[PDB]
This record gives sequence, C-alpha cells and structure tokens, in this order.
Amino acid sequence: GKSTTLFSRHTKAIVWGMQTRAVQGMLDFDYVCSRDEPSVAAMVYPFTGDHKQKFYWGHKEILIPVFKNMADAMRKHPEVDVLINFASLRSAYDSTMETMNYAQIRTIAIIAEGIPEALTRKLIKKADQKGVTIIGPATVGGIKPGCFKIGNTGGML
Amino acid sequence: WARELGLIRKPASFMTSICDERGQELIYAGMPITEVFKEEMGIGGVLGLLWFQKRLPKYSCQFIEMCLMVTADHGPAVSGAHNTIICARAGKDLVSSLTSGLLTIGDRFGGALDAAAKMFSKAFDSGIIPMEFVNKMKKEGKLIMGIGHRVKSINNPDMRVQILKDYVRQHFPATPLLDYALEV
Amino acid sequence: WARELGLIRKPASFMTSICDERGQELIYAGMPITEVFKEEMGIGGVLGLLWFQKRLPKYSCQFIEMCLMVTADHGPAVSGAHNTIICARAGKDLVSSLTSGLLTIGDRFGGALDAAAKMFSKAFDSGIIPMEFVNKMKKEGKLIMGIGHRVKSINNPDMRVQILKDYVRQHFPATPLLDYALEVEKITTSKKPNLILNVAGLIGVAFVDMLRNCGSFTREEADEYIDIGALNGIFVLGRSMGFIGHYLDQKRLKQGLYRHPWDDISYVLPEHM
Amino acid sequence: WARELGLIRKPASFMTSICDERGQELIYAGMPITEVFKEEMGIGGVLGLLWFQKRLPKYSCQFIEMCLMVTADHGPAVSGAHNTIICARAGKDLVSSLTSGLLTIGDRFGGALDAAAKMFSKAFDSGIIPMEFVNKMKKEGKLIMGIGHRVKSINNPDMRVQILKDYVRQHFPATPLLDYALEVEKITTSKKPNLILNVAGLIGVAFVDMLRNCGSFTREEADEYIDIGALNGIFVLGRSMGFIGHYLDQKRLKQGLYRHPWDDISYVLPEHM
Amino acid sequence: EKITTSKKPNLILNVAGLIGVAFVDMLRNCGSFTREEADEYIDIGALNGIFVLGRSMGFIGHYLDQKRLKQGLYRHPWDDISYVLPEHM
Ligand SMILES: CC(=O)SCCNC(=O)CCNC(=O)[C@H](O)C(C)(C)COP(=O)(O)OP(=O)(O)OC[C@H]1O[C@@H](n2cnc3c(N)ncnc32)[C@H](O)[C@@H]1OP(=O)(O)O
Ligand SMILES: CC(=O)SCCNC(=O)CCNC(=O)[C@H](O)C(C)(C)COP(=O)(O)OP(=O)(O)OC[C@H]1O[C@@H](n2cnc3c(N)ncnc32)[C@H](O)[C@@H]1OP(=O)(O)O
Ligand SMILES: CC(=O)SCCNC(=O)CCNC(=O)[C@H](O)C(C)(C)COP(=O)(O)OP(=O)(O)OC[C@H]1O[C@@H](n2cnc3c(N)ncnc32)[C@H](O)[C@@H]1OP(=O)(O)O
Ligand SMILES: O=C([O-])CC(=O)C(=O)O
Ligand SMILES: O=C([O-])CC(=O)C(=O)O
Ligand SMILES: O=C([O-])CC(=O)C(=O)O
Repeated sequence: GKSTTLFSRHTKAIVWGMQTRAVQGMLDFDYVCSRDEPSVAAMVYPFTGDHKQKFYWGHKEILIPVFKNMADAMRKHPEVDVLINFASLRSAYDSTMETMNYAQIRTIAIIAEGIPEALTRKLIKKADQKGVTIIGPATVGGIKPGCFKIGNTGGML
Repeated sequence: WARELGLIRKPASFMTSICDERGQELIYAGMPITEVFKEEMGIGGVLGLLWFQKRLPKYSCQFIEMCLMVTADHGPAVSGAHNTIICARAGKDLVSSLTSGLLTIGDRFGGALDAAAKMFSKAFDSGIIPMEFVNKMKKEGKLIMGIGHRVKSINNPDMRVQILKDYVRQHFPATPLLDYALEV
Repeated sequence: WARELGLIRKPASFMTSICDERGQELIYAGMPITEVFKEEMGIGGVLGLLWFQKRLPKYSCQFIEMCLMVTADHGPAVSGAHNTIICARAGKDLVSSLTSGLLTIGDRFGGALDAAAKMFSKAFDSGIIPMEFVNKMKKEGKLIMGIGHRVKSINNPDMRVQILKDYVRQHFPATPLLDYALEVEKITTSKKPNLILNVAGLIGVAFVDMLRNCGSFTREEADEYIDIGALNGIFVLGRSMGFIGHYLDQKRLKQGLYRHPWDDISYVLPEHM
Repeated sequence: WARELGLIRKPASFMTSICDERGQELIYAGMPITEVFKEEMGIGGVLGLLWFQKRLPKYSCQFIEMCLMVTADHGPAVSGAHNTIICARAGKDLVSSLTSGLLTIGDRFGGALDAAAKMFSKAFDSGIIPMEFVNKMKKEGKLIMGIGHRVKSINNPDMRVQILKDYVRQHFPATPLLDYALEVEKITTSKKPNLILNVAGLIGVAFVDMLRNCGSFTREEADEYIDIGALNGIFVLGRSMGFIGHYLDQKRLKQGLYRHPWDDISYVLPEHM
Repeated sequence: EKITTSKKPNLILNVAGLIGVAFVDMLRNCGSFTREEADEYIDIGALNGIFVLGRSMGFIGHYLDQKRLKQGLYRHPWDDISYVLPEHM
C-alpha cells in the first residue's frame, strides 16, 4: 500500500553515489527550513571504502557516513525511508531492485536518463508489489518546502 | 575579516585530534600539559595520549616505556644501524642519518612486532588450538612470526623477553594472547 | 696480500651486475662509457643499460626519455611537490627536500603507472574481452586505473597522451596491450566523455608493450621487471626533475617558513582524556 | 562563490614559477608541453625549463644530458649505492631504497661537484693566477676540489672527463673557467701525475661556464643558481638512475637480508657505565 | 630574558631556549662530563637528536590519527598558489 504522505520534517534519505553538491544543497535547504536534523543520513558508493564525508550544517561542520555496501547503510540507519538514486542508466535498475529488498525504504527517486522501458516496467511492477512509491526516472526529483528536497530540485540556495 | 563576522564558509582541508597547539595552554588529546605533568605521566603516558587518545593506566604506560627501552638498540650489525653509520660517516646530518637508518624498518627488519601481533591475533580469534595453528602454518609454508632465535634456546633465554614477561605477569590483569603464544 | 696471492677463500656478501667501477674504464652493464657515447644513446639508453642490462633499440630509448619528460612535473599542488616546497621553505637541503617530496610517491600518488600497467597486463593475459574487463572491474567495486581525466575527454584530449600515443603508433612494432587499452577507453568513453586513457595508463601499457614487444626481453623478464617496480622507478626519476625544480624555485624566491593556517585544520580533539 | 565574485580577498601562501598544471595544456615555465616536444629539446631542455626557466641552446641541453649520463652510476661500493642496496635487500621499497641512497649525498659523497665549482669560481673571480691559487690552497691546508684522480693520470685519462671536455671545446662558445681549471691541472700534474681534473671538477667548471657563457643567464642569475645548489641537483638526478638500477638489480637477484659481520665491527664499548 | 622583557613583554625564554640552556647546564654541571665533552656533545647535535626524538612521538601520533580518520589524498587548492611563470621561455 502506497502511503498518501512521502516526505516530512523528520524524513531521512540515503543518497546512492558521489553527489556531494546535491547533498550539500539538500543540507542547505534543510537548514533554511529550520529542520532539526539533515535529511541525508548516509551515502552509498561501491567504489570506495566506508568513511565520513565532510558537509556543512549551516555554518557548523558535520560528517555524513559513506558506505561501500547498501546493506550496511540500511542496517546502521533504520530511520531512513527514502532512497535518492543517482546511479546511471546502467546501474539505476540494479540499485533500485536491491533497495526494494529493504522494507524500510518507502520512496525511491531515480534520476537517470535513458533507462530501457522494459527495466522501468519491471521496477514499476515490483514497486506496486512492495507498495513503494517511485518518483519516475528521468526526473530531477521533487520539493516539499519546509520538509524535504530531492536531489537538485529547486536549483541552488 | 569575513570569517570573524561569520559571512563566508570554507571547508577545512585537514582534521586532527591528538594535539591542540592553539589556546592558552598546550593540550595533549584533551589533557593539558600541566595536568599531564601533575598526573606524573611519563613517556608512556604522553605516548598513549598522542597515539590512542586514551588515559592509560600506570602499568600500561610503564609497559610501553619498557617496550621502548628494550627496542632502543641491538647493535650496529643490523640494516638500520648500518645505514645510519654509513650516512653519519659521510658527515651528512643527524636527521639525514636517522632517516637513512629508519627507512630500512620494514618487513624483513623491524616489522616482526606488527607481523607477530597480527599473526597471533588472527590465530586466537580463529579459535584454533595452538597445536592446530602450528600444524597449519607448517603445512601452508609461512614461518610463525615472533618464534625463533639463533643462539639463546633454553637455560639462557633472551633475558629481555624475561623482563617484559615477568612485568606482564606481575601487572597485566588478563593475558589470553600471551598464554596462547606461550603454548605455541 | 693474501687475497692477491689467493691463499684464503672469503665469499662475497654482495652481488652487483649493473655497473663496474673497477678497471681501466667505467662500464655500464658490460659496455664501456666511451662506447655508450659513440652509440649516441641518451638518457634512455643509459637507463636501459642500468635498469634492464639490455641494449634497447633507439626508439625504445627515445620513448623512455619521452616518458621521463611528460612525467617531469605536474604543478606544485600535488602531494610530492607540496612536501618538497614545504621542506625547501624550511631551508633544509636540496637532498632533504627532494627526499620529502619523493617519499609521498606511492599507491595514491604516483602509483597509477604501475597499478594501471599491472591491471591491464592481467586483463590481457586472462584473455577476457575489453567489455568483460570493464564489467569485471565494475562488479568488483574497482575503478579502471589509468582511465578518467579531470577536465580532458574525447574531442579534447590530453595533448601529452596524444604525443606519446602517436610516437608509439609510429615507432613501436607491435602494441597489443595498447590496442586492448584503447578498446577499453572506447568502451569507457561511451559511459561519460572524461573516461579517457590517462597519462599513467597510457605510459604503463606502452611500457609493457615496449618490454614484451622488443627483442631485448622475454616474457618472463618483462613480467618480472613490471612486478619489481620498473615503472615506479620511471615515475620517480621523472618527477624528481620537477621536485628539484620546485626546490630551486623556492630557494630563488626566498620564501620563508610555512605555517599552516589554523582555520583549515578543524581540531576534533576529545573532551578530556 | 565569494572568490569568483571578488567580494573577499585571501592572500596566497605559495608561489611557483616552474610549471602550470591548470588550464587546457601542461606548461613547463611558459612553454607548452606540445611546444616542448616540437623543437625536439630532450631531457636537457626540460631540465633547463624546470630549473632555470630558460630556453637553453641545443648544445647546453645536450651537455646537461651528458652530465646526467656520466654521473648515472659509479659502482656499488660508494656510500649511496651501498645504502640503496642495504635498503633493497631488506625488501622495503623502491622509493625507500632510493631515498636511503640519496640521503648520503652532499658533504663527502657527491658534494665535490658544487664544492669544486664554488672553489674554482671564487679563484677565477678573485683575479689570482692559477699558480697563486695553488699556492693559496696549499698554504691554508686545503686540497683543490675536483683535482686528483685514483689511478688513471696521464697517457690514460679518465675517458669520461675526455668526452665532456671534447664536447665543451667543440660546442661551447667560450669557457674561461675551464681554461683556468686546465691551467690549475697543468700546474698540479707537475707535482704528481694523478693530480688531474676529476669528473666532478670538470663538470662543475663546465657547468659554471655554460651558465655564465650562454646568453640565457646574467652573472647574478648564474651565481645565484650555483649558490643555491644547481650542481647538487645535477648530481642527485644523475645518480638516481644508478641507485634505481641498483635497487632493481638487488630485487632481480633476490638477495636476502644483509647483516654486517661481527668480525668487522670492532666494538670499543666502555668497561662499565 | 629580563632585559628582553624590559624591551618587549613577550620576549620570554622560549621552550627551545630554556631546554637548550638547561641541557647545557645538565651536561657541564654534572660529574659525568668534563667541559670539553659537553662542548663536543653540544657541537655534534645532541639537542637536535633530543628534538627529533621528542617530535617523533607527535609525528607518529599524527600518522595514526590520519589513518584512523581515513582521510583521503590531499591536493592543495589552486587559489592558495601564485603562478608567476614567465611569459614564454
Ligand atoms: C625483532 C626480533 O626479535 S627478530 C623476530 C623475527 N621473527 C621471526 O621469527 C621470523 C621467522 N623466524 C626466524 O626467522 C627466526 O628468527 C630464525 C632467524 C631463528 C630462524 O632462522 P633459521 O636459521 O632458519 O633457524 P633454524 O635454522 O633453527 O630453523 C630451522 C627450521 O626451523 C623452522 N623455523 C625457523 N623459524 C621459524 C618460525 N618463526 N616458525 C616456524 N618455524 C620456523 C624453519 O622452517 C626450518 O625448517 P627445517 O626444519 O626444514 O630446517
Ligand atoms: C598520471 C595520471 O593521469 S593520474 C592516473 C589516475 N588513474 C586512475 O586512478 C584511474 C581512476 N580514475 C579516477 O580516479 C578519476 O577518473 C580521476 C581522478 C583520474 C579523474 O579525476 P576526477 O575523479 O574527475 O577528480 P579530479 O581530479 O577531476 O578533481 C575534481 C575537481 O577538482 C579540481 N581540482 C583538481 N586539482 C585541484 C587543486 N589543486 N585545487 C583546486 N581544485 C582542483 C578539478 O578541476 C576537478 O574539477 P573538474 O572536474 O571541473 O576539472
Ligand atoms: C621551539 C620554539 O619554542 S619556537 C623557537 C623560535 N626561535 C626563537 O626563539 C628565535 C627568536 N624568536 C623569534 O624569532 C620570535 O620571538 C618568535 C618567532 C619565536 C615569536 O615571534 P612572533 O612572530 O610574535 O610569533 P608567531 O610568528 O607565532 O606569531 C604569529 C601570530 O599569529 C598566530 N599564529 C601563529 N601560527 C599560526 C597559524 N598557523 N595559523 C594562524 N595563526 C597563527 C599566533 O597566535 C601569533 O599571535 P599574534 O598575532 O598575537 O602575534
Ligand atoms: O634489531 C633488532 O631488534 C634485532 C633484530 O631485529 C634481529 O633479529 O636481527
Ligand atoms: O601524478 C600526477 O601526474 C599528478 C596528478 O595527476 C594530480 O594529482 O593532479
Ligand atoms: O665519480 C662519481 O660519479 C662519484 C663516485 O661515485 C665516487 O667516486 O665517490
């Protein structure tokens, strides 16, 4: 069952890939929205070891964990309910399918351009089965002013 | 001026957590230097503060000092001391000679400490009995790191292994890996 | 005098095969220095004699000189040049500054040469097609070393990958590993344009081709020379030129001691230990 | 953002003038890398651009290459090669072994280049005749650096001093300091034959002559480059080739860890302290 | 130090100068050394070795801290470097 609400002031998301500019814009949007916590809890990048990337919370310095594996990110952050998939057209399908195995993820945002229609169709079928709302691929994402921002939606600050 | 007014952001390119040079007092991983000397720390305590950021007990600091004492020198025949002497006889520098000597510290010379530690830690965590560990390392073909001397065999130990071992029995609370290594 | 008359037998503790100081003439790997200069080989020929004990062809020596040239320096912002400049501004020494700069030459900085060469050689020897190699690298969470550039891409090449590549095509007899790397580059540029063959990757694959394609070496010799770190020595020798240039520039500019700003450190010391 | 828009103003903590990594093309002190490869300058030209920021003539670059060639390696018995071999037989690293070998250079091993150059430059600038120079050196208990060889004296010259000297006569426009050093050599050989111009002294005087005889440099620039240790860099860069060759040779021969024998150490420790 | 603080208040005996003078005193005011032995040990660089050995602890601590923090490769920003390369050489 797809919920009628997707984003709130307590929504936590996991970003797939090195998109430090997008995540920094997300954090700036959260700060100017008077959010208690940043909307990005962790990043997933398979081509590097687990570490902490340095980001800005307003003027303060914070560290956001980066995990080589998605399973570690879902394990250590059970409060995350949104995935923002920055994988390319060759990796968006597999990343989304692997994320769908985790029941904590309720909304998946796919940014990639050029995903084959069959693969997106399969993703739609599995999302309908699992009750996961997918912000369809080839999108910038979405904005909920005061609550949450997806990727680079809304431009710069 | 802009930073003082809080007008701009610039991410810091570095990150340190061992020493705080700025401020009124020098700080070693949270402990001021005056508190360092009042607590009667030694080289071991300062080493623990700078390397582990921990307030080690007195016996731990004394054991670290003893380890530094026993590894101070082992003669000029080793590779590092040889290189240091070669660079010194060239009349180069203290720093350069020390550097040339220290650059030989690696797998074959000086790396037996870390290699033995990793070897015995892996063997202990694997849960295999010491006899099984010895048989496995015989069959696989790697020498057991930290085992084997040239001339001092029995009734005449290294005699600086004895000092550290006696200290560890006397002061260390629990020594499971030491007992495993002694069984090996 | 006993050694002169040979009444005693003492085995030698060392063994060298690159240079012979003793005798009426200085000898480089069995060839006199005067013969070295009459043959008109340059830095590349002496490098080949000292490192491989082989009489390399003229094009191989020129290619080695080219590789030393292109890796001479890449600005002061790299780790090694930064360390050399810091040591020079401390007024220490030429040798000490070069030393401090060269000590950063390792896996993350300067080791892309050997890593790329080893990876491409392993892929070529395994017999897998370049697409299979790309997929294998992708599924193992490993980036193809020697592939990808900062700003350069297709339709805007490196301008020093191009020169070395043109020399290799014009002069090298056969370059199978270079062709394999070019197919890999063609596959990776279809993903995003900036995924072109690096200077490190191109030099590594061309050096492997020069080792295992000229008549000087056998396959075992070339593999052993790659393993022991011949390309690491190539990069170190090339970048020492730029490091010494940095030291001389810092000395000429009379720069004072460097004292890193506090506002770029972000002390994260514990509350109380 | 504030720096691009020019609202703020932050002083730069570093200054460089040898290489420009940024941009669409690598630049070696004003000259693009492609242009560096167009006029066919080699190791000498790149070295001149990086160290002196000058477009040296072809003969100067070739002479620099020759100087690197003759100082490439001089056997394993020297202190630096010995240290490199010791660090290699410990199986440490290429960079570490080269580093340990290089760290011995500067005072008694490899320091004769700069010392001889400075001594002969001071003698020539002081205006004293070579005989007065020899008398002054003798009276103050100093040996002339770069004068005096081991075995090869006359009718059998160094055979690599000869190559460089012949090149200098053939291609250098004017070499007053070389003539002064040769007069000093003529005076010293009348004392005993082995008092000839060494490769260190010959290279030093010819390098000073190249610096202050080609149109690239003024007298002040040449003097400053000599003072800051250009010849030390020349020797170190040349000998790095031989040191890396020694490391590769030791790796190829698979020599084990070296420990100096006790019968050669002669412990003189005190009775009890 | 009294004279220099009379000149400017922050011209105090540094830790370097204090350690140097106290180490010279320890060398030449203890029964272990004669005056020439202390002079020779000062000349050959005993305090250089003292400083190097002391600061080695801090340098190894810095290395361990950087390894534990898993800091990535450093590249100095281009805005902090002044390129004064010649027009064309
Ligand atoms: C800093 C320090 O204190 S040094 C620390 C070095 N760490 C090590 O122990 C490395 C491995 N061991 C060694 O090399 C020992 O120090 C050495 C030098 C005594 C061994 O050198 P050797 O001359 O081979 O000793 P020895 O001749 O008695 O060894 C003979 C046999 O013992 C075995 N052996 C030697 N060392 C070890 C070891 N550490 N573990 C298991 N077996 C060993 C050898 O396999 C050899 O096999 P063999 O029975 O087929 O001949
Ligand atoms: C010898 C060689 O060519 S290095 C060989 C390396 N080979 C490999 O490891 C292959 C693996 N590939 C990779 O890791 C990557 O594809 C790379 C590193 C090769 C390509 O670089 P990227 O990952 O794009 O990062 P890059 O090095 O461009 O740096 C990021 C940005 O910082 C900028 N930057 C670089 N150096 C500096 C500096 N000193 N100061 C300020 N900014 C800088 C760059 O301009 C770049 O921005 P751009 O993309 O708009 O040009
Ligand atoms: C080992 C030691 O104890 S140091 C030994 C030094 N040797 C000597 O004593 C030789 C003679 N002494 C001197 O030359 C001088 O008295 C010195 C250099 C020791 C001190 O003089 P100063 O220039 O006043 O000290 P310093 O250079 O640290 O001053 C820089 C100022 O910026 C600050 N500062 C220092 N380093 C940094 C940095 N990396 N980032 C930001 N700010 C800094 C300091 O707080 C200091 O404060 P101020 O603005 O009130 O002066
Ligand atoms: O130097 C030491 O500590 C002793 C040593 O490694 C050896 O066994 O040769
Ligand atoms: O290693 C080099 O050639 C320098 C380099 O690519 C960089 O880090 O900018
Ligand atoms: O002649 C050289 O090149 C330097 C050298 O090795 C020596 O003789 O000590």
